[PDB]
Amino acid sequence: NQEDSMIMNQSSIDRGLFRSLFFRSYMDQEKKYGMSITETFEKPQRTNT
Amino acid sequence: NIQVQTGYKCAVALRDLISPYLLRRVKADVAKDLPQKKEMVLFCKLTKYQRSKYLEFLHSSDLNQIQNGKRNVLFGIDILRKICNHPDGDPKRSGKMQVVKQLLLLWHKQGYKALLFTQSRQM
Repeated sequence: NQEDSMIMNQSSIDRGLFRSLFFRSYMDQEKKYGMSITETFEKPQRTNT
Repeated sequence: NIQVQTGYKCAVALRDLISPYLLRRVKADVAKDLPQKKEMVLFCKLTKYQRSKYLEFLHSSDLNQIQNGKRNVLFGIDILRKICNHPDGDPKRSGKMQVVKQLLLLWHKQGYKALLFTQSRQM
């Protein structure tokens, strides 16, 4: 508990003390820079891509 | 405030100097056996598909901010024609392809020989 270290109660931690949720988002879109050139979301394959 | 006739008059001043130096044989006394040189212009209208897309290019490309005389700007000049020449794309999506179709099938039964006239290998 020296040099800013701490000693904690593991069983209290086990009980859920200070747990938190984490969220993250993603986003995208199709046809970008090209006239009538539409990129697309579609399940790929090494022989298909 | 300036008239065409003035510009023309200047052209006249130069043009009409070349009288004794201009030689010209004409077919008025040669073309003794040929048909009438007939011509006309077809009036094909754009489909919903075509009309929407050539306008969409103009609306979404923003050529004037790209600046003018640039590749996609200039391509636009051809692209707006390609909406009926290509588009990439069954002929049912092109009024021109449908006009050609109808004229050739007519002439198919007429038994007429016919030329197609196009200035491009891609085309």
